[PDB]
Amino acid sequence: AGSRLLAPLKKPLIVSGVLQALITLIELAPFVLLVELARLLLGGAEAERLWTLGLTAVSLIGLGAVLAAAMTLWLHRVDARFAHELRGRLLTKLSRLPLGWFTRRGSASTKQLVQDDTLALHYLITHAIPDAVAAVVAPVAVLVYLFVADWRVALVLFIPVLVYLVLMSVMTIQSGSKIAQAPRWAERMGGEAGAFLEGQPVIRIFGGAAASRFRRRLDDYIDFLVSWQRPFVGKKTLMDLVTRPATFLWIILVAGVPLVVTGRMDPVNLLPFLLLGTTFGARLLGIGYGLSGIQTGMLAARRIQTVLDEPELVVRDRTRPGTVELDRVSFEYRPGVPVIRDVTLTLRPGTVTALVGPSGSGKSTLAALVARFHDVTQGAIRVDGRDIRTLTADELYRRVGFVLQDAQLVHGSVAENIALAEPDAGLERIRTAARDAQIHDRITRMPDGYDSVLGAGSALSGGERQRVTIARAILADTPVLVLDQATAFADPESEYLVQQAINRLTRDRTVLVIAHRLHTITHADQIVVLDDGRIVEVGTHDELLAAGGRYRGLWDSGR
Amino acid sequence: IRTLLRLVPAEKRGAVAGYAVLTLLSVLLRAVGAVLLIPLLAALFSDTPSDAWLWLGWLTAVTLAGWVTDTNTARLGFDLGFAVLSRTQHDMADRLPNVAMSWFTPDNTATARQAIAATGPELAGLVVNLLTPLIGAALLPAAIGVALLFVSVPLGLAALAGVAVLFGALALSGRLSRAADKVAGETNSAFTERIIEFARTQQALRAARRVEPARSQVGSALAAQHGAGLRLLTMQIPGQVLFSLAGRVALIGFAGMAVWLTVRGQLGVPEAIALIVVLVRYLEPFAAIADLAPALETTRATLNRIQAVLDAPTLPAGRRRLDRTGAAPSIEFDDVRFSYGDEVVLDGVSFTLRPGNTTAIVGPSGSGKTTILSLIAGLQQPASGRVLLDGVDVTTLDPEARRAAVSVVFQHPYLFDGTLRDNVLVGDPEADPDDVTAAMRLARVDELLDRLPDGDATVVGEGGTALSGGERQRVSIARALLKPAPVLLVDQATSALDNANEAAVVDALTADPRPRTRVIVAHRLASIRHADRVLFVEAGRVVEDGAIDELLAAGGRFAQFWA
Ligand SMILES: Nc1ncnc2c1ncn2[C@@H]1O[C@H](COP(=O)(O)OP(=O)(O)OP(=O)(O)O)[C@@H](O)[C@H]1O
Ligand SMILES: Nc1ncnc2c1ncn2[C@@H]1O[C@H](COP(=O)(O)OP(=O)(O)OP(=O)(O)O)[C@@H](O)[C@H]1O
Ligand SMILES: [Mg+2]
Ligand SMILES: [Mg+2]
Repeated sequence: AGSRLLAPLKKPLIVSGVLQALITLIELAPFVLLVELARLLLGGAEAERLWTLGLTAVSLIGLGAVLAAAMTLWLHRVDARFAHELRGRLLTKLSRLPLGWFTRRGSASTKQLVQDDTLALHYLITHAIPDAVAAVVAPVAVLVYLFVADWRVALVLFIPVLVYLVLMSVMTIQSGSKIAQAPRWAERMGGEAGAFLEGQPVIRIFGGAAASRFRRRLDDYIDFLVSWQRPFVGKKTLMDLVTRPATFLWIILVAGVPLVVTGRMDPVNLLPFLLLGTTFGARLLGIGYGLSGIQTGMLAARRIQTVLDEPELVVRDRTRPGTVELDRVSFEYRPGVPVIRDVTLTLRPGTVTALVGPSGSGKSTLAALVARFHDVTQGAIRVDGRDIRTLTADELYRRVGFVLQDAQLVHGSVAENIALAEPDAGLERIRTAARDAQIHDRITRMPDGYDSVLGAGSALSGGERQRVTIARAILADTPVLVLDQATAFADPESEYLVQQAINRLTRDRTVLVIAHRLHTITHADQIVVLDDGRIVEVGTHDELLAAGGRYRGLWDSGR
Repeated sequence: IRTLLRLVPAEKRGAVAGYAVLTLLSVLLRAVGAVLLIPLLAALFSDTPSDAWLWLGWLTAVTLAGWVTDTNTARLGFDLGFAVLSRTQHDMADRLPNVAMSWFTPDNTATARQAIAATGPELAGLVVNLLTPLIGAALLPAAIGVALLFVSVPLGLAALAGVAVLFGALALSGRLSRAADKVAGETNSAFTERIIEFARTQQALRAARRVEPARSQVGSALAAQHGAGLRLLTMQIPGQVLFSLAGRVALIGFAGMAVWLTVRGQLGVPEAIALIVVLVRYLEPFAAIADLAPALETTRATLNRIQAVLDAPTLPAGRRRLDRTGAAPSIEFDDVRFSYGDEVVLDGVSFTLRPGNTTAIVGPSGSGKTTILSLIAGLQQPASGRVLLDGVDVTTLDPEARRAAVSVVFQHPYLFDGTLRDNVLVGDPEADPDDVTAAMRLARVDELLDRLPDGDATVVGEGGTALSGGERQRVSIARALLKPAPVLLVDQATSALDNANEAAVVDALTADPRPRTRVIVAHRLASIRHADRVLFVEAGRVVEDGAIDELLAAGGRFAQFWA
C-alpha cells in the first residue's frame, strides 16, 4: 500500500540516496586530507608541499553540509509537489465515494486524511532515504577507516555505537504501538473539537465546560500523549548523549591518552579518531530520530492508499424525458438493516408527487437514492430512461435538482450559496431566484447586500437559510426537482408564497415533494404513503382519506 | 520568546528559571569541553605526555556534568511543554463556552479549531524539539568563542565575529521568510476549513456539482495552499544561502586567525590540530540553526493562535442565584433591545410571562423569536435592557446556576457523535434510568429503540446525520426534557415530526409533570394547542398578545397568520 502509493517517487528517492552517499563521502573528504597533512607535518615534511592541499581541505570543510542543504531544498520541492498531486487525487476520490463513507467517517477524519496523512509523508520523502544512506555509509566508512588505522580505539568506539543501536531498537519497539494508535487519537480529538465548536449552544445550555465530553477526551488524549512521549523523549535524549561528538571525543581520549602516555600508541595516530571519529555520531542520530517518522509516513501512506482503493460510484456502460422510475428499489445503509423494502414508484413530467409517512420511514433516503448518493442494493432507478448508474455526475445532477432537509450553506456570499450549481450565473438571475424564494427582501436588508458572507456564526434564521437553499435549487433550474421537507421552518405566509413560486416554476416539470404538514400536499397528483421503508398506499388526497389507512390517521392527528 | 513565556503557568515559572539556568550551564560545559582539547593535545603531543592526565580529568568532569545537565534540561523541557499544553488547552476548553457568540466568526472558529488541533505531540514537545536545540546551537559558538579567549584573545575574537555573522544571518533569514510563511499559514488554515466544509456539505456540493477539484472551493483552496507553500519554499532559499555564507565567513575567520597564530609561533601545531576539531564543533551549530530556524514561524503562529483564543472577550458573569428552590421563575423582558451587529433585531420588546404557565411565540420568519429564546437562555445578552428570571437579571446570575435554570430545544437540533443514549444523557448525565426512560417516552424516542437495530446504543453520526431529521429532533426533545430546569424553551421542535409524533410530542411537552415555565416557538397551529398565552413577534415587536381563542375571535394578526 505504501510502496504502491510512493511508486511515482522511485527515482527521486534513489537519486537522493546516491547523492547523499556522495555528499557524506564529501563530508568525510576534508578530514582524511587533513589527517594525512597533519601526519606529514608531524613527520617533518616541508610545508611547501602542504600549503595548497591544506587550504583546499580547510575550505572543503562544510561543503557537504551546503550540498545536503541544497539536496533538502530540492527534495522539499519534490515532496510539496507530490503532496499537492496526492491531495488532488484524494479530493477526486472523495468526490465519487458513497456518502455512507462520509457519514460513517466524519469530517474531522476527512480533514486528517487530506491534510495530516499527506503531511505525515514529509519525512518519508524528504529525509528518510538520505538519513538511512548517510547512517549506513558514514558510520561504516569511518569505522572501517578507524579500525584499519587502530583497532584498539575502534573497539571503544563500538561501545557507544552498540549502546545507541540497543537504545534505538528498544525505543522503536516501545513506541511502535503508540505511533499506530496516534492517528486514531488525532482524528478522535479533531472530531470532538469540531463538535465542541459546532455544538456550542448545546454545550452552553447543557453542562457547560465542565461536563462536556470534549474535556474528557482532551484529558484522555493528553494522558496518552504523556505516556507516549515521556519514554520516547527519554530514549531520544539518551541516544543524543550516547552519540554526541562530545561523548565520542571523550571515549576516544579515554582510550588513547593511556595508550599515548605508555609506549603503545604514537600520538600522531590519534589524529584519525580526533578528526573523523566525532563526525558520524549525528549521522546515526538522524536515523534514530527518523525511524518514528518512517513509521508515521508508512502508516499514513497505507491509510491514503486504502482510501484511494475503495469502491466508488462508478459509471456503468449499459446506457419519457423528465421521467424518474424506481423499479423494485431496495436499500440498506448497513448490512442487513433495510431502510427501503422493494419500492416501485414512477415520477412523470407535469405532475406533483407527495411522499408522506411517519418519521424515519425512509423518505429522505429515497430522495438520496434518486440523487445516487448511495447505490440501490436491489432494483434500479432510471431518469429519462437511462439508469442513473450509467449517467455521470454531470449528466445526472443536470437532470435532477434537490432541496435537502438539512439546509447546508457554504462559507461564502449569499450570491454564492445561491447559484452554487451555476456559479457563473448573472446577478440578475440570482436576484430573480431570491425573489422567487422570497429571500431577496431579506438580502436587501443585509449590510453589503448580496455579497454578505454566510460562514459559521454569521448565519441567518432557519427559515431564511431554508429559503436560500430553495433559491439555489430554483436557480439550478433542472427538469426534475426534489423537495426533501422544504418549507419546514417557513411560516404560513412564506410557505404559501414559496409554494406558489415552485408551482409556477414546475408546471411542466417532475416534482417529488416530501412533507409532514399534510395540508400542503392536498393538491398532489399522486400521494405516496411510505411506512417502514415500503409504500403502503398510493392515491389522491380524497381517495386516501376515504380509504381509512395510514394517511387518514396522519390527517386526523394533525388537526 | 515572550509569547511562549506568557502561556506558561504562573505556578511553573521556577521550572522555567531552572531550565534557563541549566541550558546556559549546558552550553558553557559543551564549549569548555570543546576547548579543553587544545591543552589536552598540547600536553599529549609534548615531550612529557603525562601532563595530559589533568586535562583528561577535567574533560571527564565537564562531560559528566554535561550529561547530567542535559538529562535535567530534557526533563524540564518535557515537563514545561506538557504543562503549557495542559494549561493552554484546558483554559481554552474552560473559556470557549463563556466566549460571546458573536466572537465565533468563521475566521475565529478556524483559529479556535487550529488552536485545539495543536494538542498533538508537535506542540507538547516544543521545548525539547525546538527551544532546547535552537538555544544550544545559537549560544554554543558564542560560548566557544568566550572559552577560546583563555587560549588566545584574537582567536576568541574571531570566533565571536563569526557568531555575530551567524546572528545577523539568523535575523535576515527570519525577516525574509516572514510574509511568505504567514501567507502559507493562512492558506493552510483556509484549506483545512474548506476540507471540513467539503466533508460536511457533501450532499449539497454533489447536487450542485461543486465537488470535483476543478470546480470545488476545496480544490481552489488546495491550489492556493500549494502556491503559498511553494512561495514559502522559494523564500526560504535565501535564508539557507545566507546561513551557508555565514558558515563560510565564520570558517574563514576562524581558520585564518588560527593559521596566522600558528605561523607567528603563538600557537603550536598540536594546538592547531585540536583547533581543527574545535572548528568542526564550532561550525556544526551553523547548520543546526539553519535547519531549526524555519520552524520558528510555524511555532510562533501556533502560540499566537492559542493566545488569541485565550484573549477572547467572555460574557458578563455575576454571582446572583435564584432564591426559590426549583420553582417556576417569572420570565420578563423590560425594554430589551438587541442587534446582531448593525441589524436591529429587537427594539423595545417588553412582556412578563407568568410562572409555571405555558407561553407561545409566533410570527413570520426573521421576526426575532429565536433571538428571544436565546436571550431567555443566556446564549445572547441584550445590548440594552434587562432579561429577568424571577426578578433577577440574567446578566448578574451565576453562569453555573444560569445554565441550570434553563433547558432549550433548538431550532436546528445538534447531536454529538456517539450513541443515541449519550445525547439524551447530556441533559442530566447522572439521572436515574427511570428518568431517562420517561424522557424518551415523552419525546417518543422510545419508538426509535424498537425500530432501530441497536436501540438507544445506536451510533449517531456527526451531528444527527446518521438519524433522520425527525429522529434527531426527538432525541433533542428528550435531551431537553431530561434536564430538571424550571424553564423550557421550545424552538421549532415539531418541524420534522409527522402528525402522529408531532401530536404526541406536543401533548408530552404539556403533560410533562415537572413544574416549568414553558415558552414555545412554532409554525404549526397544532403545536401550540395547550399554550396559555400567545406572543405575536413581528419585526422585533410583540404586536399582538393574549390567549389563542381570544385572538382568534378578535380577528387580529394571529388569525391572519393562521389563515
Ligand atoms: N448569527 C447571526 N448573525 C447575524 N444575524 C443573525 C444571526 N442569527 C440570526 N440573525 C438575524 O436575526 C434576525 C432574527 O433571527 P432569529 O433567529 O431570531 O429568527 P426567527 O424569528 O427565529 O426566524 P425563523 O422563524 O425563520 O426561525 C434575522 O434577520 C436573522 O437574519
Ligand atoms: N446516514 C445514515 N446512516 C445510517 N442510517 C441512516 C442514515 N440516514 C438515515 N438513516 C436511517 O434511515 C431510516 C430512515 O431515515 P430517513 O432520513 O430516510 O427518513 P425520513 O422519512 O426522511 O424521516 P424524517 O421524517 O425524520 O425526515 C432512519 O432509521 C434513520 O435512522
Ligand atoms: Mg428526512
Ligand atoms: Mg428561529
